[PDB]
Amino acid sequence: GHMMELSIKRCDINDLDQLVDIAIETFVDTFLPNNKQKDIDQYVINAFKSSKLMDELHNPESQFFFIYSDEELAGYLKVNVGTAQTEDMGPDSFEVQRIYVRQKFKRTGVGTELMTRAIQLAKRAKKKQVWLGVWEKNVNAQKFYEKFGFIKTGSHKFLMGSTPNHDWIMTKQL
Repeated sequence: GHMMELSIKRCDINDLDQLVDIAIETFVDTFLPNNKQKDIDQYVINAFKSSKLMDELHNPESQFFFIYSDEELAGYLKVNVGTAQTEDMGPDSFEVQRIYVRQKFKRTGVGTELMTRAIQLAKRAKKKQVWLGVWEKNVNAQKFYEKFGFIKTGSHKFLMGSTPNHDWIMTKQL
């Protein structure tokens, strides 16, 4: 096609099947390098169940976004505010809970566009900081967030099957 620009969309319940599919695909791709598929499966079978993501799609303090590259789905983003945050960071905070780019679109600026939009949304929502959890072994993501001015401010355990994983908490104030 002739569409070089990326386009953003807010997901609705008719995107559920597509959301489930990309959520699983990108999660496995991210964690399979250093986690067993058996452990990834147990995380997926609870977090990305269709009924589970349906309720999250109905949470008005959360929002899912799809990003398209020449009319093909290239990644997705989930943000939380208020009581939808996975940690109680308070009324002035804005969580990026999920931010993923499909493999075939990596290294083409899709992730930077998603995060740039996430920060725009936080500003419009009058929030004072953006925060997120990043696996301590996902050094590429760490460097990605660091170029946006995120800084490690703590940690948080992340259970994947029977294996305890450790997320960094990274924060960008503004």
